[PDB]
Amino acid sequence: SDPEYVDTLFREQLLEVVMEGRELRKVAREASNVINANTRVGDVPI
Amino acid sequence: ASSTPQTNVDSMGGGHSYQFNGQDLTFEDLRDIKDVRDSGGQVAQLMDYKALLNFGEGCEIHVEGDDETKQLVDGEPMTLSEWLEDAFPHLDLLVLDLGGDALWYPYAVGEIQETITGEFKEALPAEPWTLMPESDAQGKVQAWHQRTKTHGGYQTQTLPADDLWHIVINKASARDEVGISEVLRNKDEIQAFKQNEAAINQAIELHGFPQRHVKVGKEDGAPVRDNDLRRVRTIFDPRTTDANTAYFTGQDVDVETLEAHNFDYSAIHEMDMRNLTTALGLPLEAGNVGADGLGSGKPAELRFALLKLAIKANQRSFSVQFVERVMRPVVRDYSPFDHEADIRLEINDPLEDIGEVADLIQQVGDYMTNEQVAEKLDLPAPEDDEVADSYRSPADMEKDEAGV
Amino acid sequence: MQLRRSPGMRPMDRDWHQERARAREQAYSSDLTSQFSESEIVKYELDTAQIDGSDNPRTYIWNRTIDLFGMNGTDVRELRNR
Ligand SMILES: [Mg+2]
Ligand SMILES: [Mg+2]
Repeated sequence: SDPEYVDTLFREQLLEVVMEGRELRKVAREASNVINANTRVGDVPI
Repeated sequence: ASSTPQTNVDSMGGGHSYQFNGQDLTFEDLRDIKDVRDSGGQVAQLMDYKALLNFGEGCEIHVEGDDETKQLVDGEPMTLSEWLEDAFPHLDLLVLDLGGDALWYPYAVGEIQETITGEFKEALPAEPWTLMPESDAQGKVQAWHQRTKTHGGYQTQTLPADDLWHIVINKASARDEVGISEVLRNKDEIQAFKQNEAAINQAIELHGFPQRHVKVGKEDGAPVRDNDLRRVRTIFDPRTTDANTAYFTGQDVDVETLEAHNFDYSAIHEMDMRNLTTALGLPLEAGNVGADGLGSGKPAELRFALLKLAIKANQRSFSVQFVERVMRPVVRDYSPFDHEADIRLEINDPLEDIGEVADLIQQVGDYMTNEQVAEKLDLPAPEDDEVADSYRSPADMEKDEAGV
Repeated sequence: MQLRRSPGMRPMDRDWHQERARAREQAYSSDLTSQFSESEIVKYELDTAQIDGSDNPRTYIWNRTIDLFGMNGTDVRELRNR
């Protein structure tokens, strides 16, 4: 690494954050029966 | 006279911010100190050395008339010193943490905590950059305002001065109970050091090393364009050149050199380190820089005396407040002993030479009780009071008793 | 794939911030063509920086020809009534 700009003390530095985008709701692992399969194809008997 | 102060003090107004709290500094200034501490490099290390000199050698608890305090605490005898040593078992660590914090920040600050059963647990330090005091017109702290990071952003709360305690090493005046950050006080000196260090580092990159300058074409001759230079660049490329590469050319190619352009970066480094160490009150020798002439004789005696004096002043300032505002309340509230007893907390001298003390004991031991010798030598006093209190050596008393 | 010059990456480049800060500090007007290279205007998206000379300290520092009173080098935005 070789940064072109140094950072000074007492937070006189550049504003150094990123604002997040929209985040979607994640539930499928909780809201369904999860099978951790041994094979990429397979069968559930009914 | 009078039972209350009748002189006023410079006070509040929030340094002329608004919705007034603290005195002349904010949670942002506190977090600026936090960054100088956590950001590492030479500045952080120097202030860490300052903490280690003032507080790193550990402590000893004293009580005057400790023998008079002998009491059954839980069907078992203790003195007040013995109770305090059991109440504060890891005091060497706590002293270094609080003392270090009180050099960085305006104050060290913390709680007293109890076991579930309601006996004393510990004095618990709080994160000093999270807390600021609210004070009344007499200058004393009445409440503490806190804010802290959480997953949901900042959380804020206010606490009474009743159950917190705090310690200030760097007072503005003897009546100041808010204190000064030595880091904010020296902000310009610290920033000047950082700027000059960055300047030297970049100057070494540009000027500390030679660079190859190939000039192409005859002077006042045919011009050479960028695409033409790209073919020449391919030949003299430092990527593919090696130490003993040799070059063959026509007369109209010149391998010039930008020489390394001498400047005394060592002298600028020594100047920077002198400025910073003097500003932080450290000796220059702490910065891995040595001055000429100052390393010997009375010039050394003076600077190392000044350092030891500064340490003793910080140590006593800390010791007095720790006894008065942490120990005495704990003795009062959780101990069967008298809280008005003459408790003391000495903090060890970091630059004491036991080889020098040994010479002193040989020269003038004839005037010291065995307890005084054991204290200077940093050992337990003898288990038998008559030999502890006597002046001649315990080994000399033993070899004489062996003659009886 | 993204490169440091690619349009969606510019806000992550420290240098894009630092050079836009420079451009605001060195300008005297919103007239970029006079004051900067075509390369700088493109590389740093200077059309979108609020360049107008209001952030240049020399807009506010006094620089009179004759200086009997030590007035030169004073900055109006540092006075009592500013
Ligand atoms: Mg199948
Ligand atoms: Mg021609």
